Amino acid sequence: IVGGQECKDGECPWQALLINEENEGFCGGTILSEFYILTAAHCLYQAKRFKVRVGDRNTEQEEGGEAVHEVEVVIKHNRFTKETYDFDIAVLRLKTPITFRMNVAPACLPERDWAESTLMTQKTGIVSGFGRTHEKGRQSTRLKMLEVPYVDRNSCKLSSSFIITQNMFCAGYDTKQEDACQGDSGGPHVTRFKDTYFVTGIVSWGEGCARKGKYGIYTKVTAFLKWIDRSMKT
Amino acid sequence: RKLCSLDNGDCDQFCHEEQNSVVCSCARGYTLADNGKACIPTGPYPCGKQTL
Ligand SMILES: N=C(N)c1cccc(CN2CCN(S(=O)(=O)c3cc4ccc(Cl)cc4s3)CC2=O)c1
Ligand SMILES: [Ca+2]
Repeated sequence: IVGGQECKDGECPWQALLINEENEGFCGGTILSEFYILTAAHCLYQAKRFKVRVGDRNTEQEEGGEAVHEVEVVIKHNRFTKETYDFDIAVLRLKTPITFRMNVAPACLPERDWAESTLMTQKTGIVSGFGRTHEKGRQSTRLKMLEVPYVDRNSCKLSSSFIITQNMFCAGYDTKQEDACQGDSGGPHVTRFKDTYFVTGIVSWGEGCARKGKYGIYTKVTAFLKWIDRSMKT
Repeated sequence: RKLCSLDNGDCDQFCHEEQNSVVCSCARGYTLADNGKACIPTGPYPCGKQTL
C-alpha cells in the first residue's frame, strides 16, 4: 500500500496473507468465512506452495492473534487469463476453520444489484495489505489500509494502456501518491455502508503504483457473486 | 428519490423493491429485526464488523 494509514487494532480483520515456503507474504486475501478465503487467481502463480496467515498486523512480532492455515482446496475461475488478468478471482478452502477473534473476522459478501447500485456508487472504498510502500520500495511489515475513491468507468478505460474488461473496475487517485501496489494483490477492497464492510473488489493490477494518470484495477466482485457461492459449497 | 433510492429505504443493509415497495434483507450471520429494516448479528464476530 502506497500512502494511506496503518490498520489499527481490529480495523482490518478480514485481511488474510498468503505466505510462501519461506514464510514471506506474497499476496493478500479476504476472509469470507471460517473456511473460505477470497484471493486473486494470478497469485496462485507467484508460489509453488503456500499457506494463509490471519490476524497479522506486524510481520515482525508475534502479537498472539496470528494463525497459519493450510489450504485444502484451491478453486480458481475456469476462465482466468494470464494475458489480460480477466476473471482474476480464486477461492481457497482451508483445511481447518478460522477461529474469529480480535483482528480475525469475515467481510460481508453483498448482493449484486444492491452493491453495484448502492455500494459502488459510494465515494470511496478501502484497500489493504502488506504490499510494497513504493514502486521500488520494500514490502510493509505493517498492515496498511488506503481509502480509494471509485473511479469513473470511462475515465479509467481512457487512462489504461490495457483493456479494462467487464470483470474489472478502477479506484485510486489520478495524481495523488496513494494506491495499492505489489504484494497487495489478492487483497481486499471493501466498502462501508452504515458501519458494516462489504467486499467489493480484489486487488488485481495496475501499471506501476500510484503512477500519475493510472488507477488501481480491481476484480469486480459483484460480477462473481454466484460463482463465489457455488464455490463455497464445494 | 423513491424507495431504495431514498436513503437505502431505511434498511440497514440490502434493499430490494418488490411490487412498488421496499423489502430489506441482511448478510449471512444477521437476522432482520422485527421492524423489517435493521440487521441483528446472530453471533460473535458477524461479518463486516471491525473487532473490539
Ligand atoms: N501485461 C499486462 N497486461 C500488464 C498490464 C498492466 C501492468 C503490468 C505490469 N504490472 C503488474 C502488477 N504490478 S504490481 O504488482 O506492482 C501492482 C501494482 C498495483 C497497483 C494497484 C492495484 Cl489495485 C494493484 C496492483 S498490483 C504493477 C505493474 O506494473 C502488466
Ligand atoms: Ca504479528
